[PDB]
Amino acid sequence: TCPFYKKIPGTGFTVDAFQYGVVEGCTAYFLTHFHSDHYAGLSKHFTFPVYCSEITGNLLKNKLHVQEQYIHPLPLDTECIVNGVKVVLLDANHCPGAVMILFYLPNGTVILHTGDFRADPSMERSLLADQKVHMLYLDTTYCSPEYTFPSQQEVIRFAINTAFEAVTLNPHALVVCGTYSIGKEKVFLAIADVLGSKVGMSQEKYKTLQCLNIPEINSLITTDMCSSLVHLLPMMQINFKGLQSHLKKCGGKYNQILAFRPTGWTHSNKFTRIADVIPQTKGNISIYGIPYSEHSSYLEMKRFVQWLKPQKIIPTVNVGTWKSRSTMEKYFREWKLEAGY
Ligand code: NI
Repeated sequence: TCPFYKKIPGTGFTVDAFQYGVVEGCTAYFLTHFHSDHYAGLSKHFTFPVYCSEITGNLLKNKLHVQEQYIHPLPLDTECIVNGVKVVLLDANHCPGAVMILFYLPNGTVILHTGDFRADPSMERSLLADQKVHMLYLDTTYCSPEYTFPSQQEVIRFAINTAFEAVTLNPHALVVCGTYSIGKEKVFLAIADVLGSKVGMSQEKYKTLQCLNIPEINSLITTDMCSSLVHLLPMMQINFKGLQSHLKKCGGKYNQILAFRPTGWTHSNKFTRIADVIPQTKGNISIYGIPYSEHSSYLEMKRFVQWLKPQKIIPTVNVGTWKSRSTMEKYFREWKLEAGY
């Protein structure tokens, strides 16, 4: 049965609620982004209206074979009417095609559902600025002050400089980047660009990337591994055994691997600066864990909420334990008292 925090009151709407069968009284199902915990349940047999971004709708059609007649893509930053309710989709600064949803309820309440997001000051100048929000359904993934990480830009600087140094020192080194879902494409695209290479990957991953409207993509990715010195692999294969095996397969073209695992947060964040990150090494294989996050840090989340001044907050992440719920509720009260709303 669908949890309350996926239901939008005063409407026929649910958000990211595809794994509960037919939800009683749901007339339209919204999907914020194409990550499996959120799309779980969709397939070619789905026959209710799905509302989403253009990019999300490309993925639904091509990867999950959802029939076109039930996909309703909406433009961003545009007031649209769905089953008689005004809605707007806003960029969530998460993975490609990820949105936040503004609902303008018939009785005058305004509700923001962030989906998954990485809050940014740039959001303070979208259509959010123009009216009051009463209820906020918030991505609280990293809602605790221990969760600090660098900007995306510092993390990509570190990766580019690391890769460029290594390959310039040894032109027979291969760079490998791990992936398991869409998101974090900048990691592998920036490394390939500095090295003057295309990124090589499986046919299934190339298919996924071709749905994302990234400019000049035919110029940056390929399925011809032999012509590429930056290879993408499943995140599970980013370990010494899996990488030793891969290196075998390249037929003596390469004699060293430098690999990157983009994680979100890891406890080496509470001690070490990005400048100071070092790899795990075994033989001719090294592995860097880099803290490339597509969710808000604690400080970014705090700033956004203190800007928005919602009357009520509903967390959507970490809701399963009383200890987490109590922690989060204590931070929301602090933020409210400090800012004065
Ligand atoms: Ni996500």
